[PDB]
Amino acid sequence: QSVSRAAITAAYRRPETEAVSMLLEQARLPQPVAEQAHKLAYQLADKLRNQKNASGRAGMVQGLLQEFSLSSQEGVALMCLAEALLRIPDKATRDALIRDKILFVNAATWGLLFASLSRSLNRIIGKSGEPLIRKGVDMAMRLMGEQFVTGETIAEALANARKLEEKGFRYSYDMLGEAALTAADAQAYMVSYQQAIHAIGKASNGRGIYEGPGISIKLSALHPRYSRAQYDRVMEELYPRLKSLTLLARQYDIGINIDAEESDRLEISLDLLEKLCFEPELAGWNGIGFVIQAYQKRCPLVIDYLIDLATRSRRRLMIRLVKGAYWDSEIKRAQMDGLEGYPVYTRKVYTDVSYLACAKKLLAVPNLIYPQFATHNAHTLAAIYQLAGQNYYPGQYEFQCLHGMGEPLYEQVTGKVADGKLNRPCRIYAPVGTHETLLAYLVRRLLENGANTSFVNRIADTSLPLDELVADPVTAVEKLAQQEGQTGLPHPKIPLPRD
Ligand SMILES: Cc1cc2nc3c(=O)[nH]c(=O)nc-3n(C[C@H](O)[C@H](O)[C@H](O)COP(=O)(O)OP(=O)(O)OC[C@H]3O[C@@H](n4cnc5c(N)ncnc54)[C@H](O)[C@@H]3O)c2cc1C
Repeated sequence: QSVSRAAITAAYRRPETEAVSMLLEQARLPQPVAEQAHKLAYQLADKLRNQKNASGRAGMVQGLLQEFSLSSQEGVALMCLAEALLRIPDKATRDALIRDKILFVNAATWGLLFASLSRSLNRIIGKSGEPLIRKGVDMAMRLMGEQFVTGETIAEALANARKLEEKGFRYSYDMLGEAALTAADAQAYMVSYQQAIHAIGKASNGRGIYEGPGISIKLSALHPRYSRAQYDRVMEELYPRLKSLTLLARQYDIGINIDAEESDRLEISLDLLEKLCFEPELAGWNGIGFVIQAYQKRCPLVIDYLIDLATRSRRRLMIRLVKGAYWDSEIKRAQMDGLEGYPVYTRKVYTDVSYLACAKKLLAVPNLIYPQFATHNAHTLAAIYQLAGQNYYPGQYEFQCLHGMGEPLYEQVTGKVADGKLNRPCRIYAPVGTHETLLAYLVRRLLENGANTSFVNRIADTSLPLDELVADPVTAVEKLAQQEGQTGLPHPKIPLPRD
């Protein structure tokens, strides 16, 4: 192994105290930068929460819960009466009714401002059995999944691109589908990716890899049973498909991004990337993209490897820095394999520290890397905005977000400074497909949106103060260290697998 590759292997399951301790000073924002990041993060998060005046309205609500000393159920019933009184057309009639004589239809709506289904479920299940549950799972998947899908076909998705592209957004299209089980499956995914590249490239129409749309692909879609595939067959069979797609993307001058999947496939994806970057037909072209996951202990070591690879292959790599989408499965997998540790962090704040440390490493080498900072977290965004320094230029970096999740944050970000935006570009990850391809992606979105550790979940909790929401992760880690006795202890509820 090379020096940078050997270091990656050594860090695979590095103990968490050691890994967090090493990243802390690399992630620490200088005090004036930290202060600017805090103010911007607070600002962004405030406008998020309080679009349509969510907090101010809630404030006026609780204020009247005090003056009259009433309960929540008491307040709602009062509003229903108040609403019915305001529907009396003439004020003299309304006042005379209040003075002399002294319904809940919209009580549910007012309640938003302030059991027997188990019987129906037990009854329905026993009668209809597994085929019923199977349809309900399919129906729920489609209904919850619609918000995350941009179109059923690439033509439909592309036809919708102008609205946000004219506001300064960019796109990366993903033909949904992954973990091909059979040779036919992987062949179908290959054809779907090829069709998409032709369509995206014609829409791009020469706009290039920065301003114009690109495509995102999953290696597991291009090789049957990728999860256990051996190096020899991957190089013989997957790599020609990856090369073919990348050459076609180059002909249209669109970016082609290799998504990151489960941690035990990191090594083989680096081998594929290494071979790809030295193809003569890709010489002098900078459209190859690659995702790295900051929740992995190997991430900073992968960056050192990628920096060396960009130098040796004489290109600028497009690198999407993410936290990671597979955390729940990674924990379970490691616990089942009984190894020495985890390949991912076990406290969410450590992943945040890793992301900031990695972001600094990426921003330091603008000749070698175009960083693409994927996040829906207002603090993460504000930190990167300050860490990138004075004198932004469009080709320095971009943000990225998922369709159906990013819009309210990035509406403050992409666009003109005169319109109150930050004037930084954001590329929207745009899934494309029908219900038959949606399941795995939707499940990962449910885990992301439903976790009480997720920014998108915490910002919707109006009982959590803004300052806690955008708290600096390095300071959070030091506070834990002072309380617990050392830096970087694992999550108390996630012991090592051999325990
Ligand atoms: C445009 C885009 C493309 C992406 N592409 C990929 C990809 O190819 N591969 C991939 O794996 N991910 C990818 N992601 C990331 C993933 O889908 C989530 O969107 C992302 O991790 C959420 O981070 P956030 O900063 O928006 O949220 P935050 O809420 O600040 O962070 C949430 C993340 O913290 C991590 N986490 C949660 N709990 C713990 C814990 N107890 N210990 C340690 N870490 C924890 C998880 O990574 C979780 O997603 C992409 C994201 C975007 C926006």
